[PDB]
Amino acid sequence: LDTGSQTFERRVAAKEQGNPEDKTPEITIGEAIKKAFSATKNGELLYFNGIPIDESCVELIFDDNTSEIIKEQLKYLDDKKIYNVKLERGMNILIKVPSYFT
Amino acid sequence: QWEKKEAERVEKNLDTLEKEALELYKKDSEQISNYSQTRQYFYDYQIESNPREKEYKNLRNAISKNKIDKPINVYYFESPEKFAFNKEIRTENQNEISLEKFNELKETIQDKLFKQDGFKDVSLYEPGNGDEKPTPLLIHLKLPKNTGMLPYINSNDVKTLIEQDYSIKIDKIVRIVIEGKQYIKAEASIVNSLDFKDDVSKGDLWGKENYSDWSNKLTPNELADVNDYMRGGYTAINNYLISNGPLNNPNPELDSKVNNIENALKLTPIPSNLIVYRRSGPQEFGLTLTSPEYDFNKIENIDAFKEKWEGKVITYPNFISTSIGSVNMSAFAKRKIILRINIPKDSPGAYLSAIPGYAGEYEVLLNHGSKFKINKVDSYKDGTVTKLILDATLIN
Amino acid sequence: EDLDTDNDNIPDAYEKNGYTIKDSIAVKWNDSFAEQGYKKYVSSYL
Amino acid sequence: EDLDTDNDNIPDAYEKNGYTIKDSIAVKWNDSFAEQGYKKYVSSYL
Amino acid sequence: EDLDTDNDNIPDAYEKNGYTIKDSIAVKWNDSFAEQGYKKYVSSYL
Ligand SMILES: [Ca+2]
Ligand SMILES: [Ca+2]
Ligand SMILES: [Ca+2]
Repeated sequence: LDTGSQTFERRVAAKEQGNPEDKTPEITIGEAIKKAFSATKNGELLYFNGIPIDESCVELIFDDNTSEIIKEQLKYLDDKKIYNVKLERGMNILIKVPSYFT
Repeated sequence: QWEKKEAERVEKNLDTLEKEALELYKKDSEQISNYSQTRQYFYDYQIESNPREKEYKNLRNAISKNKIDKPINVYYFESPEKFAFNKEIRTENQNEISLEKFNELKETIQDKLFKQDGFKDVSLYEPGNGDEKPTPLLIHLKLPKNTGMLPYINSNDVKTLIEQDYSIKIDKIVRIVIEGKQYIKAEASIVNSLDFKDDVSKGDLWGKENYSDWSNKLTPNELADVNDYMRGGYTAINNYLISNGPLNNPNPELDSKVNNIENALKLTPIPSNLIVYRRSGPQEFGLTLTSPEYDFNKIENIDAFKEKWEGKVITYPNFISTSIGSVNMSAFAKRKIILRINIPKDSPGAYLSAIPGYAGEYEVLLNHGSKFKINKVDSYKDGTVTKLILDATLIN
Repeated sequence: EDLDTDNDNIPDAYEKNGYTIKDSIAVKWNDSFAEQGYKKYVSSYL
Repeated sequence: EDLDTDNDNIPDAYEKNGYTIKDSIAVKWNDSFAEQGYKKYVSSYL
Repeated sequence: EDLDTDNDNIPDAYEKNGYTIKDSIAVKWNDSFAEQGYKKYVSSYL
């Protein structure tokens, strides 16, 4: 997470794909972001220290592999929001907080 | 390396006799531990003139030289037989533990108290790779403050040698998986109690310290029936109570007798938890000296007595005159069963031998009709005879 | 029926269904005590 | 029976005829769970 | 047997209501001996 003045790096555990004996609980990108940054959730808004880090209020940057995985997975579900993808062990998500917002 | 150097440090700043004891322990811990378990049940001269005695003392006096300042968690393996589980949980080659055997071990160690004794080697961590895992049962205990724990080195590892003088209460057991094998992990607690195993000097000292002011607050009739109970009438009172009096033969004066001797015990209860002893004969367990079952050198006899009495609740209708000394006396040297009762706090009873003039030495009396639950039955060898010790407890 | 495969003081069902910590012992997650401030944890029971 | 010569908590018959691991425990291989994702292992029992 | 959760020789009730040390043993705080020089301590029982 890159606020503009300081950054915060986090590692969040994810389940291995081809493994039946991997019992790591499976969470979404929104839940992972809420857990990794201690964000507060009022109703539908996710807040860092004083900054809204909602999916619409920031810029999500990925690498080619993560962008691919997210693109393919968005096609198979309603409510096509990136904060509902399943965080498959190798994503490289970068939230960027915009300098000017309305 | 810190604990290594600390253990090697403690093992130099101690007596040379203690070094000799501990070094003998490093190889022959088997018979040393058996002796520390079964030493208290011999004669006085038998205990003192025994060769393995003194070094025990020495190593014992080493343990008490290193007390801990806060409760410490320790782990050690234990055989299920130590907790009156007379069958196998799982073969040492098997990997899984059945639900049935688990539930059985649960229901057989639910709310019992198992008194411990002797030396024990423990560790401060859960056993992992390379550690010796002999039994499928792992005990995780919490030793309290001021508990002697001597660290030592068996030339390759570090162990903690302690001496256990308490009773264990298993609370919860769980299935664990270590390195591909299933084990049972049990949580235990310490239930301390007063004990004077062989040094009956401390015993009767505390006894006449606490119950010297006992008899001087009694009515002359109750003191009279107490002292003619002491001086021979006890046999008649016992065979009157076990003769089914209050339902078959109502005897008014003997009922007054027994109610006055019973009320003469509920005036100043036992102030703490006591470990009391009593040798007894076969006539109380439906047996006699001429029966073949009394020959406890038979494995089948020990097994049948266990199956018939272990885990049961005996009920004694008469008064149970008992002793606070594990040492063998000549007045009852022929008896082979040793009942080891645990008496809780605020219990009815009294140490009647505080007033001199009694044949029974260091003798305590408690109310008649109080049941005893037998938690464990084990055995030892006095010379050539095999005598049984019965870890029991007062169940009110 | 209680069961701790990985031996980390949290039962299997609690790890795979949700738990929290109260007085240093893991307790099963009731949805009630979310307003007291407690959080719901999930983990690998293996 | 179950016998472990090399003392690695996998029985001899499993190592020589096939096994897998389920909940940290070795189990004899049944082909039915080849499609659930489990792999078949063989190793030296000595 | 009084309850000591954190295993630091001070019971829970004493830590959360007030205690003081006398002869190297924690005793429940009585306001009677505040003028004898003793102090009232509180701490976390966890
Ligand atoms: Ca667990
Ligand atoms: Ca093998
Ligand atoms: Ca405390």
